[PDB]
Amino acid sequence: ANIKSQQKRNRTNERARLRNKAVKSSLRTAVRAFREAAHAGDKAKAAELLASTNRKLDKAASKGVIHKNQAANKKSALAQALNKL
Amino acid sequence: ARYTGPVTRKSRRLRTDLVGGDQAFEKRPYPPGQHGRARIKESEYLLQLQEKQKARFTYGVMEKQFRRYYEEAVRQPGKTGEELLKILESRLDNVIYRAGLARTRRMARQLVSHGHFNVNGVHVNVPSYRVSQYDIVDVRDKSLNTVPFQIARETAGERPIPSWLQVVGERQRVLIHQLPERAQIDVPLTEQLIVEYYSK
Amino acid sequence: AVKIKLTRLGKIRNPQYRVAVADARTRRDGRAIEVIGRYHPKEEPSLIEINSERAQYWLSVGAQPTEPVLKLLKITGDWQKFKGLPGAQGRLKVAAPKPSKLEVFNAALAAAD
RNA sequence: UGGAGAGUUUGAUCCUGGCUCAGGACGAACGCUGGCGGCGUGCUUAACACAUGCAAGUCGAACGGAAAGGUCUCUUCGGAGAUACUCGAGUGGCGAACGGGUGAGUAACACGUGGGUGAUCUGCCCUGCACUUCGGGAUAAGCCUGGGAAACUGGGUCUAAUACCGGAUAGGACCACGGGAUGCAUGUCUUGUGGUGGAAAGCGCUUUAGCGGUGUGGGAUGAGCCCGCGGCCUAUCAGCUUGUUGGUGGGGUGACGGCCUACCAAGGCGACGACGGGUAGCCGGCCUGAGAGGGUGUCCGGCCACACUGGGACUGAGAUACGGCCCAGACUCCUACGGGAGGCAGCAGUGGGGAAUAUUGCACAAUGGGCGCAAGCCUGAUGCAGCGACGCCGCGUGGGGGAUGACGGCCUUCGGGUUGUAAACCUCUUUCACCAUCGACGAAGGUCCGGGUUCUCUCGGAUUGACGGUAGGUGGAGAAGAAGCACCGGCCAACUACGUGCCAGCAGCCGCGGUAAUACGUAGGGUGCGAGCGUUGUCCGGAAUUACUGGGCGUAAAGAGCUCGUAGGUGGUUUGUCGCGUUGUUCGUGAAAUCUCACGGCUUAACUGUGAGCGUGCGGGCGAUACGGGCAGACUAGAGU
Ligand SMILES: [Mg+2]
Ligand SMILES: [Mg+2]
Ligand SMILES: [Mg+2]
Ligand SMILES: [Mg+2]
Ligand SMILES: [Mg+2]
Ligand SMILES: [Mg+2]
Ligand SMILES: [Mg+2]
Ligand SMILES: [Mg+2]
Ligand SMILES: [Mg+2]
Ligand SMILES: [Mg+2]
Ligand SMILES: [Mg+2]
Ligand SMILES: [Mg+2]
Ligand SMILES: [Mg+2]
Ligand SMILES: [Mg+2]
Ligand SMILES: [Mg+2]
Ligand SMILES: [Mg+2]
Ligand SMILES: [Mg+2]
Ligand SMILES: [Mg+2]
Ligand SMILES: [Mg+2]
Ligand SMILES: [Mg+2]
Ligand SMILES: [Mg+2]
Ligand SMILES: [Mg+2]
Ligand SMILES: [Mg+2]
Ligand SMILES: [Mg+2]
Ligand SMILES: [Mg+2]
Ligand SMILES: [Mg+2]
Ligand SMILES: [Mg+2]
Ligand SMILES: [Mg+2]
Ligand SMILES: [Mg+2]
Ligand SMILES: [Mg+2]
Ligand SMILES: [Mg+2]
Ligand SMILES: [Mg+2]
Ligand SMILES: [Mg+2]
Ligand SMILES: [Mg+2]
Ligand SMILES: [Mg+2]
Ligand SMILES: [Mg+2]
Ligand SMILES: [Mg+2]
Ligand SMILES: [Mg+2]
Ligand SMILES: [Mg+2]
Ligand SMILES: [Mg+2]
Ligand SMILES: [Mg+2]
Ligand SMILES: [Mg+2]
Ligand SMILES: [Mg+2]
Ligand SMILES: [Mg+2]
Ligand SMILES: [Mg+2]
Ligand SMILES: [Mg+2]
Ligand SMILES: [Mg+2]
Ligand SMILES: [Mg+2]
Ligand SMILES: [Mg+2]
Ligand SMILES: [Mg+2]
Ligand SMILES: [Mg+2]
Ligand SMILES: [Mg+2]
Ligand SMILES: [Mg+2]
Repeated sequence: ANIKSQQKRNRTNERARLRNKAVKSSLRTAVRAFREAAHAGDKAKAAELLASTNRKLDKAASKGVIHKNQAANKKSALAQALNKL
Repeated sequence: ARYTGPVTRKSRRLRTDLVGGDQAFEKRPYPPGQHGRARIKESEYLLQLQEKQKARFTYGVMEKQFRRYYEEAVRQPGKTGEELLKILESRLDNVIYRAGLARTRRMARQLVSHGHFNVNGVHVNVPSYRVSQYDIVDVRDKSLNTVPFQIARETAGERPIPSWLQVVGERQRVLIHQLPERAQIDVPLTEQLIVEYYSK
Repeated sequence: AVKIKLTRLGKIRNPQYRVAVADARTRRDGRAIEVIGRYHPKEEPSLIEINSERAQYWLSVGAQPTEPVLKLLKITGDWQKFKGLPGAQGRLKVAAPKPSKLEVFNAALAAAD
């Protein structure tokens, strides 16, 4: 890079990439553990991992990681995947 | 630009006394050149060209400038030959001529060109300044007590003042009541042949 | 943001300006959203007109004037009546009416006769 | 309110019918020539390769700090203390997605116009509302060291924050059940109970300086996606299509959706031109034309697409990410051979290609933009200047008298004629350039110093303009410094002489020249035009020679060898209805510039500003039913039995 403020911003992009990669990857495991609970047919852990997965999706939406409309799509899918059981 | 040449030679060819009065013309009222005595061929294009060549060297207007006068004369409502000379009579050096502040058409142009006239207290030096209704055309302060201007004070009788302008006394300032319509134009040219020239 | 700005649209040495409710992400002579006045800084006072009931619309909804337009809205009293300042009257001055084309022409008749 | 023709088929004529010319225009080039000013405008070819400088930063009123400047003090005669105005490097915030450039790609929802979004997003700005609360661990910088030729990079200690991380409460996050409004099928908005949940940040003050933080109701702006209709050539391209076309369950996205996936169903497109080939950015507009049309997309303005070629993402409200990242490829340069760096289709500029297109200019004064409380800093955007008659417009190169019509020139029926009032001479006026001299409007602003509390505001001053000692004003000397170019057989304005003899050569047409050439070369004269004039190229006109306006087919080019028949086009008489075609009105839109009309400002004009038209169309409301059509009938004359 050539402009002084683009060497400065190439470093601040790489921190925010490593920050957002770790937060998004935590949501894929917390969705998965609900999927492996609801597909087994427990209704015990899945009703108390629904409260904890949806609570992480809202916190990533306030940290500027996913969008507020994306949190509202994944929470409504998993809450409707509890009432099937 | 300007022609700046023999003024009789381009009045012999058109067969019409353009400048007012000539003794060089009417001694040879036939067209110039070494073949100046033979008869001409009656073409329809010649009678429309040499009618437009009248209007240029009468007023000292060039072809690229005279053509623009046609382009708005044909565009104003009314007629076309009427409004061609209407926007041609209102040139400032023509107003100085008809007011009698000169003798010929060329000397009425240098008096406008060399800065001897204001209009509304505005120092003009353009010959093609089209005056309008109510335009006073005054004269400069330095222009008085000068030889070619006070020659135009005792010679205020030999040519009439047209009905559309009006000259006043010891303050030589020319007042314009309205634009000239048709009848108070001096007519050496017919007007329905310049109109038929540019339609070719 | 929404910027009320000036737009250069005269000759080379004669900058006739307009007053245009434009966007900040826009060049000068782009699409205005509503042209609400003109400003001619070559006359002897100057020539200033603001619509004064549409400039009250854009100020009441969030337009930000640029710094020479902020001077002009204080002159025509449209800035003061939006805020609540005491100077709600117009401190704008217009040029003096010159004697017209007909009245000077008739007066030159009676001066010679 | 606006329409012109002429030459050439024949011994002659009238037709048909080509070809050719007279007009206008240009981002032009070329030839000859060249005075000035105003105002526009200038790589059309190689989206070819690029040396050098510049084109995006800012904030100490977010934070730790002290390399530079300035001080208080202290010491040495050149060392200290960040605490102290200020500030290199560094962390953090916002900007860097705008602004500028280019037209390679795209026949497409890319663009134009009109609608949809009950299928969406929207930083900074405005406004209504609640809130700003507990804590926690690090690292850049610093310092000490390791690796590397460089570009850069490892490790240990150490310091913050509005950087980062974890809790509390806070409805427009979600699930289930309701109520009340609505409609256009999914539904949408407003509410209620119950169950789960989601925020933040402080800094500064000559003490009412002041700036901020988060979550939400609503506006404003910008954007996404989808649809009707419209704008090229080709059938010597007629079968294309399998995530293709539709459904369900999930995934996905800001959002609907085969966008993705699994299974099921067998579709979808096409002679109203699908699939394919060729070419092309589109539009406002521009040039032409009486108009209808035809050609075009250059300056300026809107939109799209791309940034050395191909692909991919990250950050973020927002990404084709020109002056970011990663990878592969081609080409240039460095190397210690292990490895590294680079992208002018930004502004000037260089090479190359070409018939052809400019300065390595000045300045933030103005307007626009970025950050900052602000002062300011940044801005090759921009405002202007340089060069080229490149175009348009304006003005000069003298004027008033003046025959002895002088010399000279050419022609001469040898008498004269003509250049020619043109020169000579006399006389007058200085526009432009020239010399000297005063010298701006663009600046009711941008800053400092006083009354004003604050915001605001004059009474009122200092200084502040790149253009520029310019534009313009005043004064001086003298006609003084300044004209060309093509054409002259007809079309087509305008003719004689001599030289040359089918030679030299001319020409757009068809023709000219073979010993008296108005057609070739010179001279005199003429004519058109004028700082320009001619040629070449390209486009429209004339061309009613693609004919809607506005043509034809026995013999001139032109009726299929004849019938039957599918799609299509068109339809007798008459009653009722619908109101799609048609038509009236009204509202919304048809951006600004351009164009026409009316006036105003530049000394006029070009140029420019303002008002009204134009914007042929399209969308919503409300009228009309004569005609065309739809629907429900009737009749018998066409047609058939
Ligand atoms: Mg920074
Ligand atoms: Mg994992
Ligand atoms: Mg979903
Ligand atoms: Mg001219
Ligand atoms: Mg024949
Ligand atoms: Mg013949
Ligand atoms: Mg030339
Ligand atoms: Mg030359
Ligand atoms: Mg120029
Ligand atoms: Mg190019
Ligand atoms: Mg290149
Ligand atoms: Mg610093
Ligand atoms: Mg800030
Ligand atoms: Mg960009
Ligand atoms: Mg270009
Ligand atoms: Mg610490
Ligand atoms: Mg909570
Ligand atoms: Mg917290
Ligand atoms: Mg499948
Ligand atoms: Mg679905
Ligand atoms: Mg599906
Ligand atoms: Mg192309
Ligand atoms: Mg025609
Ligand atoms: Mg363009
Ligand atoms: Mg993102
Ligand atoms: Mg960038
Ligand atoms: Mg670049
Ligand atoms: Mg360049
Ligand atoms: Mg070359
Ligand atoms: Mg500036
Ligand atoms: Mg500024
Ligand atoms: Mg010039
Ligand atoms: Mg003078
Ligand atoms: Mg002739
Ligand atoms: Mg001879
Ligand atoms: Mg000859
Ligand atoms: Mg030609
Ligand atoms: Mg033609
Ligand atoms: Mg035609
Ligand atoms: Mg015919
Ligand atoms: Mg027939
Ligand atoms: Mg025959
Ligand atoms: Mg035949
Ligand atoms: Mg037959
Ligand atoms: Mg049929
Ligand atoms: Mg039918
Ligand atoms: Mg019928
Ligand atoms: Mg006008
Ligand atoms: Mg005027
Ligand atoms: Mg105009
Ligand atoms: Mg318009
Ligand atoms: Mg209607
Ligand atoms: Mg019968």
